[PDB]
Amino acid sequence: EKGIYQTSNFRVQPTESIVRNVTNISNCVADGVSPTKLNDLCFTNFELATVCGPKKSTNLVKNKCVNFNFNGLTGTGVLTKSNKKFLPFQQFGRDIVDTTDAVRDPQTLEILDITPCSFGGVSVITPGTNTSNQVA
Amino acid sequence: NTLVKQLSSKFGAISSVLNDILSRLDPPEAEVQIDRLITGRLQSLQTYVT
Amino acid sequence: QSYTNFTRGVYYPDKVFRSSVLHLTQDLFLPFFSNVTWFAISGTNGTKRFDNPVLPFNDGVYFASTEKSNIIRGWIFGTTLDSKTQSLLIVNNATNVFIKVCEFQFCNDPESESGVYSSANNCTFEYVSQPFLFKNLREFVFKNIDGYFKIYSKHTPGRDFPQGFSALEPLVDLPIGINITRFQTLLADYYVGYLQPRTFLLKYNENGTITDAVDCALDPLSETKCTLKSFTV
Ligand SMILES: *[C@@H]1O[C@H](CO)[C@@H](O)[C@H](O)[C@H]1NC(C)=O
Ligand SMILES: *[C@@H]1O[C@H](CO)[C@@H](O)[C@H](O)[C@H]1NC(C)=O
Ligand SMILES: *[C@@H]1O[C@H](CO)[C@@H](O)[C@H](O)[C@H]1NC(C)=O
Repeated sequence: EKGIYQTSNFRVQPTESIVRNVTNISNCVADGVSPTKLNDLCFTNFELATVCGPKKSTNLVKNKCVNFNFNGLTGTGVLTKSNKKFLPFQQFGRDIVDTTDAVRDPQTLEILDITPCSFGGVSVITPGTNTSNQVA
Repeated sequence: NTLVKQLSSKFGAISSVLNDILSRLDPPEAEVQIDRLITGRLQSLQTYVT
Repeated sequence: QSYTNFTRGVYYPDKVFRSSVLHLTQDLFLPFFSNVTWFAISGTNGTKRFDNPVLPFNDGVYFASTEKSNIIRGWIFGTTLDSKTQSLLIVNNATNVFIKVCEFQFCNDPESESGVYSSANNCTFEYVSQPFLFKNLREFVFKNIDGYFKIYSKHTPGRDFPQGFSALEPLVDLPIGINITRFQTLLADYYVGYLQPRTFLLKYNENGTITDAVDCALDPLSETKCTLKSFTV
């Protein structure tokens, strides 16, 4: 029938991943968890900082929806240069509802703001199928 | 604000983050922890809508 | 000597940046208006210039050093503190801070240029960091968790203690699985209090510096402020 209907949701997909330099228990590459592969996890001390399993570092991608992993903190979002002033101790930023909105880059220590990649409702405007099959 | 804060709740789960559950547990166990979180979030949405 | 009017000892509970928020957190903190022993007690003004007493280490301890001349040199954290077990020896050098986990009976404890040497046997960890160094207050919090010894501090450049609020920053996080129940302060004055589990409302400004705090259990108004997550009711 003629009208506007909400049918789904649009999301922007990430196009690439970011993985962020010790190749050597502390300050070593490792090699609670029921899978047999523990090499993709970073273990604080195992008790889920250091002793993180092997991974290959990548370049830092900005202004695009990307999948990031910064010393075990993972997520999907858009990384931009931050205007926030972190203390040298602080590694992550949080919002008023306790979600992550900033990280420091493990290498070069750049402060990056994380904006989620855009999403929203899908609404279809239909003249009615008894009139036309063209929709907006 | 309440609705978004409830996403951080564990509801008795090992972790409130689905990616941590999938990364730490073999699927037959991950499904149990995920289902627990599904129940918690779905109840939160039903409460919000009501 | 009881010095109980104190309302200092707040520290950053984690390595997380927050901007213009009030964060309600349950952690180990020095209660506001707790009894902070004022060290008449110190050995150099005690009997024959010696015997600074050994204090308990209950869950964690707040310590502050008021000596602008840097006479105070360090701490030993342990249990028996008699070489039977390892103890954590933290000594402030003129150019660095040197942390050892050796077992020994004596160090400074039996005028100028007092010896600082000990048996220093069987260390498994050692750390070296930056030195601590007109009046300034040097505040420290020594907190234990299973597997770690965390030291928080703030060196604030003061005769009168009721100065403005300043939160302590983490100084070092030592992954030392050491059982600590007693500790001794090595002098060659002191404000020492003990931490308790408490909920605090911490005010973070736009730059992420904690500027104020409410101890929820101190009084009814602090409880209302915590309930509403506001410093204004
Ligand atoms: C290795 O990591 C350190 C972390 O501070 C960074 O400063 C350094 O530049 C990194 N090495 C390279 C080659 O980028
Ligand atoms: C620490 O030492 C005390 C000594 O009295 C002992 O009672 C306690 O059980 C010890 N704790 C651990 C975890 O070793
Ligand atoms: C943050 O600190 C800098 C230090 O120079 C200061 O200039 C700036 O105004 C501060 N911002 C706020 C919001 O306090």
